[PDB]
Parts: sequence; structure tokens; C-alpha cells
Amino acid sequence: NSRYLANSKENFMYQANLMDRLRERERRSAALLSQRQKRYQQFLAMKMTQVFDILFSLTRGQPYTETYLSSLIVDSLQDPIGTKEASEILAGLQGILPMDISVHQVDGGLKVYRWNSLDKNRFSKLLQIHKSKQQD
Amino acid sequence: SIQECTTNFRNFLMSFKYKFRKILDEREEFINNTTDEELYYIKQLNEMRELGTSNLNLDARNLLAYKQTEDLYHQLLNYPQEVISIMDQTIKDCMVSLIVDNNLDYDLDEIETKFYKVRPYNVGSCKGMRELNPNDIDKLINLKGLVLRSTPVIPDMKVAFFKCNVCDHTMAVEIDRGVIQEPARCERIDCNEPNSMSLIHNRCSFADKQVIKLQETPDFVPDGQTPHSISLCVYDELVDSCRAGDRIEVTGTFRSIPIRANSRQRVLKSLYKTYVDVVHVKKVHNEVEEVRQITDQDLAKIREVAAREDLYSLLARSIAPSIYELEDVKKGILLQLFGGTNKTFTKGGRYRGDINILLCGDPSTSKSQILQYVHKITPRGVYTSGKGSSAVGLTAYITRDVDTKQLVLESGALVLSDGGVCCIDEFDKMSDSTRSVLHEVMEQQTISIAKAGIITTLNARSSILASANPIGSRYNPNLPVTENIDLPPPLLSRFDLVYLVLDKVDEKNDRELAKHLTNLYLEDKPEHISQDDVLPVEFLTMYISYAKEHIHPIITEAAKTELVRAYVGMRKMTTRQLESMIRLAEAHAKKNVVELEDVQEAVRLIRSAIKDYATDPKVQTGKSVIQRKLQEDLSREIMNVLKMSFNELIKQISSDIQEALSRLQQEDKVIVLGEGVRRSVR
Repeated sequence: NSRYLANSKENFMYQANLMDRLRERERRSAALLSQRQKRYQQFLAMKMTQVFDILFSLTRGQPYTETYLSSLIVDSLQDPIGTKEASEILAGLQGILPMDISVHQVDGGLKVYRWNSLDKNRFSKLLQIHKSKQQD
Repeated sequence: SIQECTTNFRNFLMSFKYKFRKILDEREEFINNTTDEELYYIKQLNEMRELGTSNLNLDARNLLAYKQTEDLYHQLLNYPQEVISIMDQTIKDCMVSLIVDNNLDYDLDEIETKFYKVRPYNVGSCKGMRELNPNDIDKLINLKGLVLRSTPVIPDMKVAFFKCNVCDHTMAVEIDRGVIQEPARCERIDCNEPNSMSLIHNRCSFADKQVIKLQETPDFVPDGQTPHSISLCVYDELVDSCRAGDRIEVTGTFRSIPIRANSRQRVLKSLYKTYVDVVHVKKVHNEVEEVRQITDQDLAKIREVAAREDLYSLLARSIAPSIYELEDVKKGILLQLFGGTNKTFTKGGRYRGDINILLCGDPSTSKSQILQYVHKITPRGVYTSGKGSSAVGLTAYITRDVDTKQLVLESGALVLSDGGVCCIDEFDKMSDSTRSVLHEVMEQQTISIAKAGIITTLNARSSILASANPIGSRYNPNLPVTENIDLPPPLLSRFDLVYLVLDKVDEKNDRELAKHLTNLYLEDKPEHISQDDVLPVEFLTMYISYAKEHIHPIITEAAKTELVRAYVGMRKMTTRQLESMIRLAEAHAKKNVVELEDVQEAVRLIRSAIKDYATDPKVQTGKSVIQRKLQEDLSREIMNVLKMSFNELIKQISSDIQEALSRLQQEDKVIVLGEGVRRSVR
């Protein structure tokens, strides 16, 4: 029994007790909205792990802007991740390895990334720490 | 000298401020004491270490500002073959001095091994392709042309790779001055066999080399001559940066390579193939940080005319001082040169901000003269005819090169004008295959051609300024507009301003028009007209290019409310008319915001052509009252006060207001008592 979203239960046609349930819907602004923000973190924490094993398995050192790095991730993962979701991947990877990835802002709204040495053993040990912190 | 140019360039990069560039540019009224006092070349050298680049965008105008680098700038334009090599070494010693002065824990071997290159551009020697004198061999000359075609990247061998066939000894021999010195004997002691080294081209370090065909700018080509072309050589990482139909600025050396008379012999012809080695690409990789166009002294005169309230009337007369009347027609063409801003969207569609004006009416009414004046002002404007250009000449005709005999793609009249106004003559005499192509240019500003298995979309964002003509060359007043002209109904709705310049027979108009045309032929210069009434052609082009790159009006809440009410009232008497009023109101203030006075002026231009008709196409005192009803309306408020100023009467209840007050004064009904307040009759 695996995940199979296919059932005939959807679209089956056909006092003040139910009014109290609508009052509890106001609590979803801090619970359902907070769960939506945590759902995007699950698609960013485990998604940035394979990204570091894709870009660093290629070039290094040379400067790379934010517009050039965003088009390379989408083109390599189209078989997807949009343009807005690709910008949050490189932003979350800076907090994990601040000594390996250098970010220098440009006066005009441009970010250039640069990395010297990217070790796979160091990133594998730090990926399990960031994944366990979001689960608590 | 080598030691003289070293100390001159070292002190220039360590003692340079932005105030020196403002001295030669006549900029003494806008000098800041917090940003101009800081060194500009120091921040550029610090960013190269952080980002990790290896190319410096050295500006040639900065060398002329310093008094100690006067002889250095003249030597760069002479023979930069030996000057650039010196700048590549002086920039290396300055990088090591910055590390010791900062005392950083970085790898010094990884920085010294990186070869830095200097890319000078924007020089003073702006010689064209026709002024290429033979004595300018190996000289950096700036070229201002247009890209025609693009060739694929051709690999250029730099380091040869050799390998023996007996002992398998791999070697690496570098190529010097295009000479591949092959080893005669093997370097191994156990081998030592002559003619035993094999050249492996698959293990060699190749370099990027791209050939770009540049076309001469039509603004510099004299009348009666055809613009030639030249070959460009792009190396390093600057390849794949210039597309077809882009205005760039090539400022590289002017080298030359000999040609061979035969492909099998070693002979050479007397002619030498000239080519320009591209060093820097400045569009008109990386990005421009700022521009220093025109002069700051001219900016004070620009703001002086902007402060005057008669700007809408002064620019309308200077755009065409040889054509009388046509005040409503010239007011629309003035906004077409400016045009609204281009609010680009990432997740939304592209909105066309250009103004499409279409002239109609009887011919011989100075219609062809307008199309000849806008082309001379716009730097990228063209002039074509109706039957002279079909659906192939306006799009992109598939031409062929007379050197490589390959199928190339040349731009047309609608593609070469990327940023100007296109003047098309005889718009009603076009074929059916040509009118269908303009439907996509006036909507998405894109030309999608799918012929010969090549389905590509060409961008064409430019305004269309044409002049229609009736069938029988006479606009009959008893016939509709759709029946007098053979233009498609969808083509008429795509335009923004549909002017109807008629040739009405008037004795008072023909007398004043003949005197204006006779004064232009009597004296070559308008001595009767003052200098502050007609602006020159050089000053008009500087006022449009400056406002189209810095002034960006934003539609506020008060301006957006009147645009919705004006759109509903026009339909109660298509969505293309709503976007026309946005670009018309934005070009009137191009002011950082859209005021209420700019929106009211755009409605008058639209109502000037779509009025006096409703269910059928094709005095006001007694029949249409107005004057009879205003006498009892304005006097009603005056009588209620006695039971006032001129500004209070308008707010409580303005050409008809002053006319009604003069009527009651003749009948002894009101008292003027000055222009301040008004007094009623005793």
C-alpha cells in the first residue's frame, strides 16, 4: 500500500453547534500559515543538499553572479525548480558554510558568489545537523 | 620608456579622485565632498580580489584628467602593443602591495600566478572606418558601429601537445607568435629517435576566437555613399556578448594580417587584410557603472526651460518651424519622441509603451515633410515607402555573404530601428501580406518569422509614424472614415493618434500661410524670431535622450482615478485606447510623478479625433443656449451673497466664466472693482 491519490470519494455530490467551529478557524493564521512556511523549508533544506553536489562537482573559484547561477540550476533540474525557488537555495547554503562561500553585494541589486574549496565530507556532516534542527 | 610608464601608471592608480574627471567635463556645480573625494580605482582593485576576476575596465578619459599622465595617454593611442604589456605588469605589482599593506592570510601564490589584463576603452580618437589612414598600424582606435551578423566560436590553438610513438613521451610546447616549433628529437635518453613525435590536436589548450561583422553607423556616413563593413576579433571571455542589431562601442587595436595568393603555395599578395582586435565591449559580461554624457553646464539650461510654464508650446514650434498651424498634430509627435516608460515585469507580459500615430486627410498638406524631419532627429530612424517595401524588406530578408557564401540573416527597416521612430510613406498603398505583419509589432513588439524551417522571433520595439491617403485623393465629407481609406479595421484600432489634417479652403488661412513660407525664402536665418523662441537641432536631441534615461514618471492614485473615468465616458458616447492615454500622460511630464494637469492634456488629444460623431460619421448661443442659461446661473450665486472674488465663483459653481461677466458689465448689471473681487449692482 503505497501513496496513490486516486479515490472516488471526491466530488460525491450528495443549530449553533457548527458556529463554534468557525471561531477556531481564526487560529489557523498562526498554525496553518506557520505550517505553510515550514513546508517550504522541507523543499529547501533537502533540496539544497543535492544542489551543493551539482555545482561543486563542476567549476570553482571563478566569479558567478546570481542571475547566471539561477539559470544553471533550472536548466540542470528541468527533467522542477523555478527561478524564485533557486534564489533561496544559494541563500540557505551561505549559513552552513560561511567560510567556503563568499557573498559580495553589488550596489544595484546583484549578488556574486565565489567558492574556493568545497569538501563533500564536511557538507555531509553539516547537512544532518540542519535537517534535525527543523524537525524540532 | 619602460621605467617611465611604470611609475606614471602606479601613482595614477594610487592618487586619483572623481573630482579630476569633473574638471575636464566642465562640472564645477555638482561636486560632492563625500563621494568624489574617495578614490575610485582603489575600490575597483579591492573588488577584484573579493570577486576573483582578472579584467579591469580602465577608462581612457581618466588619463587625460591627470596632468602627470598627459604623455602616457598619447603613447597609448600611438602603439598600444607595447603599452598594454606594461599595464599588465604594473597592475601585478600593485596587487602584491595591497596584500602586504592589509596583512591578510591569503595564498600569495594563487594571486601572482593569475595573469591580469587591462581593457582600455572610451578614447578620444573616434575615427570611423573611412578615416582609417595607413599610418595607424597597430593603434587603438574607438569604433562606433552596429553589429550585422555573428559567427560561431572558432578554436585557436595556444599550447601544442606532442607525444612519441615509441616510448610514449608526452610533451607540452607553447606556440610563440603563431610558430609551432616541433621537436626534432625526443627528450628521453632511452629513446632519442628523430622524427618520432606525433602531434595530438585533441590534447591541446585551445583559445576562444569569434568573428563579428560590424556595420558603419548611418549617422556618420555621408549622403550618396554606401556604408562599408569590417572584421572584428574577440578573444578571452568576451565572446558571445554581441548579438545582431545591437549598438556597441569597439575600442581596440587596428592590426593587419597578410593574405596568400594560393592555398598550396607560400606566396603573399600585396594587399593586407585589416582587422580590429576587440579589447572592450561597451554597449550603447560585466555592466556599465555610470555614464558621463553631455555637459553639466547644459543641464542647467535644461532645467531652466523645464521650470517655464510654456514648455508645451515652445517645443511644439521648434519641432517644425517651417509648417504653419498644425498645433494639435505637432503636440502628438512631440510625445512620440519621448514616450512613456517601460515598466518591465518578470511574471507579467510586456506592455508596449510607444505611441503609434497615423496621419490622415487630403494629401499635399505637408504630410511627407513631417516624415523627413523626424528621421533626421532620431539617430535610428528610417524612411521607407508603401509599395517600395513589401513584407520581406520590413522584416528580415535572407541575404548571403559575399565572402563565405553562407545563408545569413540581415535586419530590415523594422529591426534596424531598435529605439527610434519608423517613418513609412503611403501607408494605404501597402499589400495584404505586409499589413498582417504589423499586427504583432504594434502589440507584443515581436516579429515571428517561420520560413525555410527557421522559426525565430525577432524583437522590434519601435513606434510607427505613417501617413494614410484616401482612395480618390479627396476626403469626401459625406463618407465614413472606414470607407474613404482602404485600411483594415483592426489596423485602425492599433494606432494611438489618428489625426485628420484636411485642406479646407479659407481666405484667412491661405493668406497667413503664404506669408510664413515667403519669409523662409527671403532670409536664410529667422532674424525676426528671437533666439529664445526656436531651439536648435543639437539642443532638442539632448533634451529627449536625457529624459528617456533618468526621468521615470509613476502613476499616482489621483492620476489613475481620472484615467478610469475618462475611459468609461468615451465608450458611452477597445482596450488599445486605454494604453494610449498612459504613454501620452507619462511623456508630457517627462516630473517624477503624474500630476492631474498631465492627464487632462492627454484626454484633449484623444478627443480631438474621436468626437463630433456617434451613430453617424460625416450657433451655440441661440440654438445650443449655454449663453442664455449661464446668465441666470452665474448671477444666481451673486444675488445669494447680497441676500466675491474670482476664485470663489469657480469653486461655488474657465473661458465661459469670464465671457459671461463681460456681458453683464455692458448691461449695467455687475461692477468690476478690480481683478481681485467683484461687486454686484446697487
